Amino acid sequence: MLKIIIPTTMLLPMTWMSKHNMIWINATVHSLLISLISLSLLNQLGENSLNFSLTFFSDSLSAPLLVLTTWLLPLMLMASQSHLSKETTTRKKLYITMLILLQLFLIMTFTATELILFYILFEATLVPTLIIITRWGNQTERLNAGLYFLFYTLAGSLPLLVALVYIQNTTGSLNFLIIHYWSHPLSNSWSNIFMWLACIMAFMVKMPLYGLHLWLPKAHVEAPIAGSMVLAAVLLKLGGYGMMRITTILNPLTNYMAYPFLMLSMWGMIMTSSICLRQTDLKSLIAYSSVSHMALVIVAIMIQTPWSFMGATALMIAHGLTSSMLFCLANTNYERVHSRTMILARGLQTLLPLMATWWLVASLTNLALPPSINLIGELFIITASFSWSNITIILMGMNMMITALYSLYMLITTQRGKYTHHINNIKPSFTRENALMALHILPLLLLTLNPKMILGPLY
Amino acid sequence: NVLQIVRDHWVHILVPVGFVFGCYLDRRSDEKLTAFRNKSLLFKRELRPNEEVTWK
Amino acid sequence: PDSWDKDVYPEPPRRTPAPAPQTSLPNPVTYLTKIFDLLVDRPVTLAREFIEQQHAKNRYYYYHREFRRVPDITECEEKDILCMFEAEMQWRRDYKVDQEIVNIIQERLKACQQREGESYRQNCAKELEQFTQVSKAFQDRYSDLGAHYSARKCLAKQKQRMLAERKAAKEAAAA
Amino acid sequence: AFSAPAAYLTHQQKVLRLYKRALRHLESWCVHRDKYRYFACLMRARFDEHKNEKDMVKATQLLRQAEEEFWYGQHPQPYIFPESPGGTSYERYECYKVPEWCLDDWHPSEKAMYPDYFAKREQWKRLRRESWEREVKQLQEETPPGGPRTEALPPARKEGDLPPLWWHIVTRPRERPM
Amino acid sequence: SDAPPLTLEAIKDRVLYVLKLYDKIDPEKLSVNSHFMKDLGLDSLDQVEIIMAMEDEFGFEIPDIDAEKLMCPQEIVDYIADKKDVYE
Amino acid sequence: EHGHSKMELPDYKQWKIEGTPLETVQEKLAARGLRDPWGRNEAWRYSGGFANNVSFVGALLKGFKWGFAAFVVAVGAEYYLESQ
Amino acid sequence: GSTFVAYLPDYRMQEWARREAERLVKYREANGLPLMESNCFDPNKIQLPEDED
Amino acid sequence: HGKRLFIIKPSGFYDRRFLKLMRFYILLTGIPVAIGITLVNVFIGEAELADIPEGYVPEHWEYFKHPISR
Ligand SMILES: CCCCCCCCCCCCCCCCC[C@@H](O)O[C@H](CO[C@H](O)CCCCCCCCCCCCCCC)COP(=O)(O)OCC[N+](C)(C)C
Ligand SMILES: CCCCCCCCCCCCCCCCC[C@@H](O)O[C@H](CO[C@H](O)CCCCCCCCCCCCCCC)COP(=O)(O)OCC[N+](C)(C)C
Ligand SMILES: CCCCCCCC/C=C\CCCCCCCC(=O)O[C@H](COC(=O)CCCCCCC/C=C/CCCCCCCC)COP(=O)(O)OCCN
Ligand SMILES: CCCCCCCCCCCC(=O)SCCNC(=O)CCNC(=O)[C@H](O)C(C)(C)COP(=O)(O)O
Repeated sequence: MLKIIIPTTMLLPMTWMSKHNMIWINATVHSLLISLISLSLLNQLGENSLNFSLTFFSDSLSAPLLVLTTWLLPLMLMASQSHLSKETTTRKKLYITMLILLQLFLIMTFTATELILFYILFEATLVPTLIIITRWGNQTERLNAGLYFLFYTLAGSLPLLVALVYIQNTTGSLNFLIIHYWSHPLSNSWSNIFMWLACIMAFMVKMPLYGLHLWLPKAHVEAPIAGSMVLAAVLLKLGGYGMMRITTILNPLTNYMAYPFLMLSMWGMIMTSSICLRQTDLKSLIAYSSVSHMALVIVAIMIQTPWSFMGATALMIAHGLTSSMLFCLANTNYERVHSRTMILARGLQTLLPLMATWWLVASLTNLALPPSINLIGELFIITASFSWSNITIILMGMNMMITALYSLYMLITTQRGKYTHHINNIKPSFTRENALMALHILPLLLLTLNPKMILGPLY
Repeated sequence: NVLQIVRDHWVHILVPVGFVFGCYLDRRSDEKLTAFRNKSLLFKRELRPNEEVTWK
Repeated sequence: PDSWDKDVYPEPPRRTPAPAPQTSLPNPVTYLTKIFDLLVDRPVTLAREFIEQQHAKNRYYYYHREFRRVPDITECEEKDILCMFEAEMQWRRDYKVDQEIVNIIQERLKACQQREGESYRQNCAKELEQFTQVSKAFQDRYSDLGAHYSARKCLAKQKQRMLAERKAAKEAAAA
Repeated sequence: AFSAPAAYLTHQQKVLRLYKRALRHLESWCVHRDKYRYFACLMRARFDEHKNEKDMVKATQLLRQAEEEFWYGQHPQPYIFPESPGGTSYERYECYKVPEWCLDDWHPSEKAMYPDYFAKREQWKRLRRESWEREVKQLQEETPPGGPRTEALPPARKEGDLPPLWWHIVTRPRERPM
Repeated sequence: SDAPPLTLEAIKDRVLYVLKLYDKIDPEKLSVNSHFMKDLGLDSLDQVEIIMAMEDEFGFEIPDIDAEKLMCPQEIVDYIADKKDVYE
Repeated sequence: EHGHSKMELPDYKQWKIEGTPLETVQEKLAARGLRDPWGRNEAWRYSGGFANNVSFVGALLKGFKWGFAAFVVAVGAEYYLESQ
Repeated sequence: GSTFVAYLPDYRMQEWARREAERLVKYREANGLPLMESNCFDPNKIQLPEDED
Repeated sequence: HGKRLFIIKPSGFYDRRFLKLMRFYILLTGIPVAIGITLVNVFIGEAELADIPEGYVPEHWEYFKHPISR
């Protein structure tokens, strides 16, 4: 695994020893090459895992997340090139350093054979994101947003640490392989109930769970474009990955303890999809859509059936790509209009036709149009839920209908109708933005050809 | 021009070097996990006449 | 074709009727399929002959991997991690092979349904019975392990099932 | 559409609007032209019998019973001209309307085609640049203190002046740009 | 479509045609600049009827606010030309 | 290529109320003391090729004559051929 | 990278499992064995606890 | 009829340029890949399943059929 970690570390001295006007080119080229190298982790086994060493191991759940993490950095650099133009070389190098450190921590987090090492890196990712949000955000609310994004996380994560060390004091190890092979049932006890809660709540808060989702709209709205991209694409999936790893020690207590979270997610997906219908801000609408999709992923993980896990993996990958694309489109509009109010700039199809095509395809993938991987994950989760209980179909279908409604509402409001007359600074789309949009969308339509790459270890 | 563009493009070589160093370190770490090489019940194999180790 | 075993994937002897033209009017199907043959099948056949000779010039082989049998999870001590690893890998391989067996039987059933046409309800009882038996066995083995399944959970399920069977048999004997 | 609206509609304007609406809806009811002409002459007669009423209270009690009767018998599916706000081709060609400022973003290779058009466009832009400076002063001096009371604009007063705020009325895209 | 690009001459001729087919006006005294209220002695009901005839003959609707201040055939022609963007 | 033929309007004196339903409309209007002023504006709808109308059943039976003739010729020829 | 992913070798052993199932089904059909067994492990090598209830 | 009018529309230069660039680069790498793939399939062919000879242990890459996969 060092053949990916070491180049990502070398990205830092290369960035800091670069010319003042070569940082973006060098960073983009070498991050793309690192993505290409990481692409060879996809050759997974039907047996246990790719156990590289005592410290790092790869799995067909970890490999798609690793590849998406490596692929996201070049897109983040391309998106950040525009709004950082008027800023000094040292500060741009610091921004690229924060992005590189975030990638390094995420890469080490997804392999992380140890649960304490996983926790340490899973919490180390917090610092670069907070600095990016509270340093290079625009509005005055960013500081407040950062505070939320901080404390919520720690409010969930501090009990987990205690639980973790407690387990190693009883089991003797926190290695995931030993934990899986030596797993034992949890008796229905108050102590075991609180151990279950301490294990679950940390990952629940970062999905986020419906009741615990307040930090996400603030953090995603006030963050710069690279921050929003990394928050929606990779950082939300840490909770799902952690739950998928940790639910192996929580059986059979998950059967009883899953009910409040299942109800919260099943009702909150409807609530947040309905919230999307009445939203005056593009970024907030995209954030609430992310909350709905992650609610579906929470349901899938809580059901803990093979089809549930496959659907959850597919949906995590598809949502990451789609939400990053949607945020990039919103930012392309914002850098022209500087308002971030959906109703202000209207009828952009007549002025930006190719960008309108990008908007249409992004809305189509968000709408879960078959045979996209978005719908593959959606349908697998829905079928698993139907087997779990036939009444889930009402909530699932209502969520599908509202999702289509708000996706097409977002498309029609911004692209169709009549152009706003007083806005005359809508310049033609740059090659950088179109390239960014294509680099988001072609991986999705190309992954629909080989779904088993993103269906997880239970395929 | 040689000795001139090197002073301007020296940084580019670093990422590739890291990839090679990581591969070397991965192999070196592999060399410390040979306690069961050619000893698993599934792959107990009798060595070829001109073979030292089943895998490296 | 020899590319697959006829016994694993059986087919009926494929009886076909003979043309019995009761009128002298030329049916366009015959002439049209002859011109299709001339304009399509021969060039494709010749291209295949070219490709097959080129393949025959370079002949090399690949092998199907053989896996030895190892002790299963029952012959494993309660904390002996190495034997548990061996048994778990063997159990996962067996699970995959069982899935493929069910796939083969389902393919048989689908082929029967399409082939027998309007009388599939009677002329596919054999495949339905085979699929029912295989489905029952597969369900008894792997129905409810859920995600995070293992050989230990399958063994516990089997032990519970056969304890229930022993209790039922003892109740029947002492009835 | 073009004319600026007033603060209120006078009684005569209300009566004339009711006359037009009732005639159009009667045409919707009376499909054939001869039947429509007969009933429209009757309708005009029924308007005319109270043309000379001097009592404003009487005239306002009238037109009210009349609009109530209209709402009762108003043909819930009246005929609409296709381009009218309820027609079947109302805003059909708005997607083809492109603003004129977009031409400023054209590539020089695009402006190499159509050189005469862009030369005339440059002339128009220069005219706008000078006329605007004249227009601001003229509007400032002509507006009453405390702000405008009606959104009606004055014409040009001198020889070389252009009507104030003329650019976006003169440079409309077209009724059917494509 | 295949609709001819109508000109000012056609609009003027068609407006005068519709007006001469209104029998409350004698055609020989009609002129392009003749006022409806005073030069021809027509009531405002006659004026709104004339507007309706123009609408039905040109296939589009004139709004009440614009229609109620069209008192000459020439300015009716001008309004139609401005609405339809006629060159000559 | 478009329709540029310099179309000239017909004479306005050509249109009359006489011989149209507008005539009986004017008659019934005069029975109560009113007149139709826009009658001649609509005379062109009853004047030229629009003067003659066809019934609904007549519209349905658009080609019954020559089709019926073809039918009778065909049936007679078939009767002559099969009687052999 | 897409071409590389397309031509990745079968380390998941899909065709291997298919061939194993094919030969196993051929063997059991030939010998009249009841295809899949309901027991995953042999019962002779499991020691149940005697109840004596 | 010389009544040709100017059509006001946004610049299509940049969209066409981006599409041409993306098509050029994707083809620049994909055409050699397609030609090579076809050439490999046509002349190299594919491995045929065979029984393992006695006393011979195959390499790990000899258990695969497609030459590119091997
Ligand atoms: C502009 C108008 C159109 C012009 C173009 C016309 C041509 C259109 C044709 C292309 C689309 C039509 C669909 C037809 C597909 C043909 C190719 C397909 O069949 O090959 C696929 C093969 O492709 C791959 O399966 C999918 C590509 C994998 C995508 C990887 C993403 C690239 C990395 C980018 C970074 C990652 C970001 C996202 C993180 C998760 C599936 O093949 P498969 O039967 O299965 O096995 C391959 C061959 N074997 C048998 C030898 C093994
Ligand atoms: C706010 C946004 C979302 C945040 C996250 C919300 C999710 C948290 C929900 C917690 C999951 C369940 C907690 C406890 C479940 C135990 C089962 C219980 O509900 O049922 C009865 C439990 O009975 C009563 O609940 C006893 C406890 C009563 C006191 C609880 C307070 C009630 C409301 C508090 C909710 C506030 C939550 C937030 C706190 C800050 C059954 O009684 P009994 O069969 O005999 O005992 C079963 C337990 N045994 C077997 C271990 C002994
Ligand atoms: C987003 C903000 C959420 C904030 C955190 C939410 C998670 C809360 C989970 C509990 C926190 C601490 C739990 C302890 C960690 C696990 C350790 C464990 O399981 O050991 C238990 C110990 O169990 C406890 O001590 C639990 C005591 C909890 C005290 C703190 C209560 C916090 C609030 C309680 C109400 C809310 C609970 C769920 C809230 C969910 C989040 C909203 C048994 O060990 P022993 O006692 O040594 O062995 C038994 C024989 N003696
Ligand atoms: C078929 C659909 C339903 C139809 C039902 C509707 C029933 C409507 C009938 C009601 C009768 C009335 O007129 S309601 C009576 C309203 N009041 C008056 O008429 C008082 C003075 N009249 C005016 O001022 C007019 O404008 C006039 C002088 C005519 C022109 O003026 P010009 O000189 O400035 O054109």
